[PDB]
Amino acid sequence: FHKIRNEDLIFNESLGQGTFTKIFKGVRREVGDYGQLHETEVLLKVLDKAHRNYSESFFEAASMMSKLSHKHLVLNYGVCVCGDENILVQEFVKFGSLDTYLKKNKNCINILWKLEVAKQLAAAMHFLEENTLIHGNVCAKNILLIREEDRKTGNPPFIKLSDPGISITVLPKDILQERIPWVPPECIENPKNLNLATDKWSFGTTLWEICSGGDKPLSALDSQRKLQFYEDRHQLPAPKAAELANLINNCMDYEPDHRPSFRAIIRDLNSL
Ligand SMILES: NC(=O)Nc1sc(-c2ccccc2)cc1C(N)=O
Repeated sequence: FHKIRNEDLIFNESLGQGTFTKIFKGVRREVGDYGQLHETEVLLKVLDKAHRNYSESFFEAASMMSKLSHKHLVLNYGVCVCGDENILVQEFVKFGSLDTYLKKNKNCINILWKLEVAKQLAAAMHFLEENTLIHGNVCAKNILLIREEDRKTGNPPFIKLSDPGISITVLPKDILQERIPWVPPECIENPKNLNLATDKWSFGTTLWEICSGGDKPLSALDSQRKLQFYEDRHQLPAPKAAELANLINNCMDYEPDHRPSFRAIIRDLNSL
């Protein structure tokens, strides 16, 4: 990672929290192309000092997103490790994360919007699958809306996939259980089972989010009941707008080897 000096970063408003992290809008002072000075809006992701022992996994998550370059993958600008800080500096996305956007805009998001976003997410995941690169935490909170839909210009929405955060392979078991049904059953059984098939299951859960207007699947179940949901081999209920429910369930296959390739997922989406 490129090293960014603390003196070149300004922290502004809080944008929320992730697992052992706090996120802020900020400004980065930098020399850009042609030697021009810029004050660039950035996303500042800060690892909690209490959890500094996760720094390796924290940065490895972002390293994963920068191994490859792709129009649907969030840009990392660098890191700031001055003083006692562990900070990831990323591109700032004006419209924020997709979970919040879905909850706030539930009434004006139709089937075609959901289908377009699903196709773009599947394109990003196909690129990762072709590169045999595991993401490990696909969810609407890790999808960023770059551009809103604009029917006046026919322009679709445009999304990017953000980094997965600290890996489920090192997180405490209680956090993994609270992350059911994004974390697949085989990873509840053994977090070292993390594999490309993991991301197919979590993609299914994320499509359910996209189709459910901000709702979180199984939110009414406490951790013990989420575990039993997997033990009883249940599937999620179909979203009220159920156009993608069969795809969701085919992706959330309890047999990892039976989950469809992202090429097949894309073909299915294109058939609708
Ligand atoms: N890369 C990036 O910008 N990530 C962003 S921006 C954002 C946001 C923006 C405006 C109002 C409220 C929240 C949230 C998050 C996130 N969860 O990552």
